[PDB]
Amino acid sequence: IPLALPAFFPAPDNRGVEAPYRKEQRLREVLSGLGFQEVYTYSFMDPEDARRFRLDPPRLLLLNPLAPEKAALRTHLFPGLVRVLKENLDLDRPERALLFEVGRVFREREETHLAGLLFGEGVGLPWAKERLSGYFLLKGYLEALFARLGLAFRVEA
Amino acid sequence: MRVPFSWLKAYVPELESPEVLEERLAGLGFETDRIERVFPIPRGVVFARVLEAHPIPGTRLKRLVLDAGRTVEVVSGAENARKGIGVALALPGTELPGLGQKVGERVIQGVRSFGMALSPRELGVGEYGGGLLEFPEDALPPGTPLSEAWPEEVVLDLEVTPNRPDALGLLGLARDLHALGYALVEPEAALKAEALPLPFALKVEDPEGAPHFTLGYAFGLRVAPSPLWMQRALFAAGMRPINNVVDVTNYVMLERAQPMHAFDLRFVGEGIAVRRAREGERLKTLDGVERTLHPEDLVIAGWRGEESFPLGLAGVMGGAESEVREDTEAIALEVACFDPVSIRKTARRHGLRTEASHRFERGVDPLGQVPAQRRALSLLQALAGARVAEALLEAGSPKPPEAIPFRPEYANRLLGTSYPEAEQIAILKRLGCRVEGEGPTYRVTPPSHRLDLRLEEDLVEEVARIQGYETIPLALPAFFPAPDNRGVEAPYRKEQRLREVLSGLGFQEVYTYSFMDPEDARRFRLDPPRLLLLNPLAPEKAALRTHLFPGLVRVLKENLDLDRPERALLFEVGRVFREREETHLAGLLFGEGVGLPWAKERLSGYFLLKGYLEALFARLGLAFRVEAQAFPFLHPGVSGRVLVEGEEVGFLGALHPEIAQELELPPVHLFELRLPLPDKPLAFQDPSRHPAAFRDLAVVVPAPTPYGEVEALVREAAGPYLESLALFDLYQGPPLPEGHKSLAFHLRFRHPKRTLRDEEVEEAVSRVAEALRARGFGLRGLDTP
Amino acid sequence: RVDVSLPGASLFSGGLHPITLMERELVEIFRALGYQAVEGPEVESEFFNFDALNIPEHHPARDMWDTFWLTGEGFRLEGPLGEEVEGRLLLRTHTSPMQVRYMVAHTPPFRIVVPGRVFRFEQTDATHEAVFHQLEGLVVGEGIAMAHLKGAIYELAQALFGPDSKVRFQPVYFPFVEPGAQFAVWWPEGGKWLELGGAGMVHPKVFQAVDAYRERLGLPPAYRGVTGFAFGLGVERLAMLRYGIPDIRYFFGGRLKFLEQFKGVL
Amino acid sequence: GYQAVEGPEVESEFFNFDALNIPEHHPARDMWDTFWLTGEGFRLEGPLGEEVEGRLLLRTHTSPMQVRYMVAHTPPFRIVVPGRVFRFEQTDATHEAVFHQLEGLVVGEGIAMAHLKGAIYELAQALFGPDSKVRFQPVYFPFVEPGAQFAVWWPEGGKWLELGGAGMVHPKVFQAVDAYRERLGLPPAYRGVTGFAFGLGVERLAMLRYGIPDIRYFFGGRLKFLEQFKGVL
Repeated sequence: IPLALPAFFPAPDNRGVEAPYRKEQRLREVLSGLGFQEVYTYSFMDPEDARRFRLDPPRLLLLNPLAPEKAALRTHLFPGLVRVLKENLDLDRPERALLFEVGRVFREREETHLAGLLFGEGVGLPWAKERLSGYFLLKGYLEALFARLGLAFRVEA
Repeated sequence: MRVPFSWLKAYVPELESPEVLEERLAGLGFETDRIERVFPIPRGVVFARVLEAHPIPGTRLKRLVLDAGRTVEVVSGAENARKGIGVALALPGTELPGLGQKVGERVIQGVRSFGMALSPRELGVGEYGGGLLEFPEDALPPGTPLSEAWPEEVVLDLEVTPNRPDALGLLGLARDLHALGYALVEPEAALKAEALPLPFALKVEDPEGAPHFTLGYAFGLRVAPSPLWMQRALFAAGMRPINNVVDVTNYVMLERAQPMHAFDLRFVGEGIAVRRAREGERLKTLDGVERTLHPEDLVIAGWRGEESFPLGLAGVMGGAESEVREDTEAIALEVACFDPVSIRKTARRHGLRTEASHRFERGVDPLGQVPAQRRALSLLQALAGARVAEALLEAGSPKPPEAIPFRPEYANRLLGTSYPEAEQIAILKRLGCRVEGEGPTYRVTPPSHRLDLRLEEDLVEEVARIQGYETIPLALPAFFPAPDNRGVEAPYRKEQRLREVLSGLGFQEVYTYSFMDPEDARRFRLDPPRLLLLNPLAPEKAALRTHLFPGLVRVLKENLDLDRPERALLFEVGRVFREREETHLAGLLFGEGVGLPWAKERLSGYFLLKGYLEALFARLGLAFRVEAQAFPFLHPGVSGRVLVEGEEVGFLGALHPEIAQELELPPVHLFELRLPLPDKPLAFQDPSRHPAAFRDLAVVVPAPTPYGEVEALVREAAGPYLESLALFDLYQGPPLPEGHKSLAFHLRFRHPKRTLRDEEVEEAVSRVAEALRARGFGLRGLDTP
Repeated sequence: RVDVSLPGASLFSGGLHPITLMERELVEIFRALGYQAVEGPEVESEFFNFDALNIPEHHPARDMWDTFWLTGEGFRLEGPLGEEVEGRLLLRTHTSPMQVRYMVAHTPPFRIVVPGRVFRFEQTDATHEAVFHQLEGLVVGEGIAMAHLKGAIYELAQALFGPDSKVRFQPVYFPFVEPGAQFAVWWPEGGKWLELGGAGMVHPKVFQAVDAYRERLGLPPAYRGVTGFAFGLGVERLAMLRYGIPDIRYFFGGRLKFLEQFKGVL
Repeated sequence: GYQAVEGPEVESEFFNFDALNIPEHHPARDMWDTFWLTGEGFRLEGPLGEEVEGRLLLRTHTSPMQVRYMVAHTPPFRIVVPGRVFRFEQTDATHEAVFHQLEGLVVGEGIAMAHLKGAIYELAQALFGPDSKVRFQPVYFPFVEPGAQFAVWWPEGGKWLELGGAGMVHPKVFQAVDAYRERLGLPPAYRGVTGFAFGLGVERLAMLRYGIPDIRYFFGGRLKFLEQFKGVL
């Protein structure tokens, strides 16, 4: 069988059909530029976790899980973020983190979510004392994100 | 090029309308910038005869007795106003475009002017307002509206591209239209010639300049105004009628892209000599300006005895003295091909651009002079009653064009089209080529007049446009690209990520001109610029950017003075010029800094920059540090060279206050460095499952010691088992050696396979106590859990 | 003075996940051949994951896909046209359903590449995951032939491995493709044949399935007189060879010391 | 399938003009009001990094890049080359003395004008949607025959955009590069191939897209202006 490449004008309904995918990749990329570290988490969730992190129950369950801790479907990205901070405080005792995950989550419909996570001392001069951290550090990084996406941003009570 | 619909319509009768002509010429390769409708002439303007012209005693005015159906008088101040010509008479009541007020009978210096005779400007047909419009005395019956012999015209404004000089003649255009399938009407040039000697010779002393040069002889001329139809045509093409013979020379020219000039024999002497001008030789040209010729200038000269005198500035503008006027009875007719470069030079050398030059710059049909002589001679015969000799004087033997190999199959192949051979070969003929042979490859020679037809692919464009660029199908190519082309885009891509990671980081990008102000080298204290403009936009833009940052600084100023922003973090990537062209990336900080706009604490200035930067390189995966090295344009206190992956690439620092002074701004912080950035390849380091070993101890060190040297030293001896080495407290004061300083260092260790025993730790850290104390340092702290 | 080597305001440096890099290079590679990238849902129906791909019930071909079955009430699983779809729910065992999906919603000719998270009930070791990523290809239209499939893969290989690279095609069985095939690439600095993925000419019964679904949705047939080629290519495997990662389990792990190692890459 | 490469902003007359069939004192050079540079000790490196000589100038178009590229590579290939380009012209609202061009060059066996049209058709479809169409008219460039200007139809404007020029790369260009190749000791590579190039001005297009009323803004430094584009993607 010879080698060859096809030539054709694609049909109209196929035009810019990649907009969505591309949109999400920029998000990720602008995010790396911003200062966020990305992490992949299993799509599974521990049913007990709904109580723990105080979530409404998970609607999709495994008729045959890898194990009970992996017996339902992720309703939120963040629990996994938290659980993964624990996991490498217990390992490499890092002093601070700025994580972000994008994953599919499951409830009513399948939807795409983006979750972020801060922690620790914050940012400044590691030899000095003043630091920016906690809530407004987050909100600061975020209103900056949206500055770049060109979207209006505020948070209420 | 003004292209008057009705005039073109004479050669191509079947034209549908000005607009389908616009679209027709479009497919031919000629864009029309505007389509204008031109000669609105009201009822009130009638043709009239000047029976007598009577000076008004005491004035510079004349009483004109006109036959305008009935007899009427008007007063005119016009030089040319005089008996025996026809005029355009605007009667009382007439609304003229170029005067806004109405036309009445008013009283002037004793006489009731019953309207007025018009100038080209007053009627609305030309810019000229220095004289009466002058017509043949019999052009019309007295009193008839001009409209009836002077209909409105529409004239398209065509751009004609340099490859189509033949298109600088309307008959040129017609030929193209003809190839689309429109019928052509070439003007028949009826000559009743006479066999007899030309009363003057020809001596062309410069075949370089005039590879082909002809003279025609016309005598017994009745110089007078041109007929209405010619005046109308000429005015429409942006030229103003002068008379008979002059007008015919302009009319041909506009027709077949072939400038020509009638010299009055009175001034010609024994002969015309087409030659270079003698230094300083003078010449009053047509436009009435006294000029001084250059040796490189080719002149049309005459001679008499041992006298040689310039008659005109060849191919550009005729002399003023020999211009044809009412009393001229005979002329030598110049019709030639001139050296395009020479004419070009002459023209620029003198600040002249004419219909005559221009056509000679773009180029004229190397074998058209004779056909041209005939057309002109013919007209001169028809309109001025010229008698004309059979013989021309001719000098130059230009060769016909050579045949070009042409393959309908290549044509279809090169285009993607599928035109039948027969159709290709026919179009080629309509455009006037000879096509010999039977195929597959044809002998096809173009008409001399198509300067632009030399190559086989020239011929293909020829069938393409005549056939229609629209008749070319759409398609996409498929091919495996050649190997040397693989990943050839790496560099470009590399630079785009840089930019993009930069936007994500928080940097704002800005484009700056590549120019630099030569004075700026002093200002910002740079070595001079090596590339200079032999012709700048202006002195401030007269050299080439040696650094990106000056422009950054200058642009901060520029919008502090405008929008008073409180802070900025700019970045530019541009090409810079010195020794070689290189790609640079410059950044810029300024202002309060970052924190909580309602609180007080802020991070800013130098370490804010360095912070953003070591973060950048964190993301590019490159090692980053800066050392101590002055830079003429920086602070002697805030000056560093940048070291990515261990090699110097530019500078980090705070502007020099003395420059901040001169340019009138607060402390700015900038950096500049050479692209491309060093690449570091992944050396994936499988981590360690087994736990780490923590302990802290500070280092007491002299004040001037750069953080680098210590960190470096602590590291290099710390061992083949170190992890997080980082600084967590800078203290200075009591109880340290009269102004020293201790550095708080967080240390961590670890081992891939086994686990770290307290033995291998306390040892290897005292092995750091080795080169540390044995250098002049020592510990403020030690072994703190 | 102002010690100029003294560490600066330590700001946060972000990074991308190994898979994201690999996914990216992948789509970048294919989008230069004119493939456009679209995604599909991770929770699928058996109809899309199996039946529409010629993988029928109690057929010995389903054993290539150890499947997670999901239960749960009140869950709108939206189809190609956003219509509420019914069917026994599961987790994607491959991205392949996306091409039935896409074909219903669009018309030929087109080139698509679809990345996704995919699931299998399997024992998590060092060269195996229960959750990993695939990259699908689908090129459908008049005239499309197996020479074009080979061409694509040849192109893939040239770009991931340089000129010294070559591709190998061997017959193999997939229900949604015949002629079917496994493809391997030759990677010079390894002197090794990489089994990369499977492929073939999209199966007549697949085209039939989509045009049938189309009718139910009231749409016109669009795949009677076209041919196509698809491929399925597993991404972790490829990322492992590229970034030199010894253990697939790392990808889903959260170890910063691991993730951070990839900030550089481009 | 176009790959993007760049070229130098400071060029030789040989690359900017002679190799593109734009000869000295030819009336076709008037389409390019040129900045001439002077300066001593300046290595202007050629396609193979060799030190090149010749009268220095600023790129009047990106076009030289394709002579450049063709010397350094072999057919078939698709390239697109962006760049900053210069012209001695009066800075108004729809004109710059410094602006950007995007070149295209597709060379190989079999390449034809149908493929040029195809490319542009594709360009237009993507910048303007399906309701868009392209118009091709003959026009003159010395480095291309058949040559052509192309315009695109932009629906929300009901307007024909004159976008750029194009054509089948000229026989004398291929000849020029293969000649330069010999001087460099390389083998001929363009005897039996055809090609199509295009030149497309970018500010014009950016103005229609982002709705910018004044070209002078691009080189201006106004943050209040630049900042307005943080969003876009």
